[PDB]
Amino acid sequence: LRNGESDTKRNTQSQNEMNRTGLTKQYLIDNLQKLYSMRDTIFKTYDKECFLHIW
Amino acid sequence: LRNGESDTKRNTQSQNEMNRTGLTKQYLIDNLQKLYSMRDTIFKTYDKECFLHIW
Repeated sequence: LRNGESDTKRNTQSQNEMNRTGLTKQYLIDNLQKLYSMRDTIFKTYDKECFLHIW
Repeated sequence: LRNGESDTKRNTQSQNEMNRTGLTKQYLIDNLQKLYSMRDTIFKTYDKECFLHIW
């Protein structure tokens, strides 16, 4: 006559960490056309208000 | 004559936790044009409702 007994305890602890980055640049001609007058638009507001307008 | 018996009890308790964080930064040239009148229109409503409009 043979008897027995068993017992187990498995305990796992884990940690993860993921750092994903990216950078996508799209070149379109439509952006160059809109680029043209960004700087010039600054001084249209200066000229309209601050300066004289008759020769 | 051989007789056998066998028992087993398992009990697994698990816990997860997942924290995600993202920051997608988009550069559109259109959003730069809309920057212009953002501060100026603050003082166009001041002018119309508080100051004299005749010289």
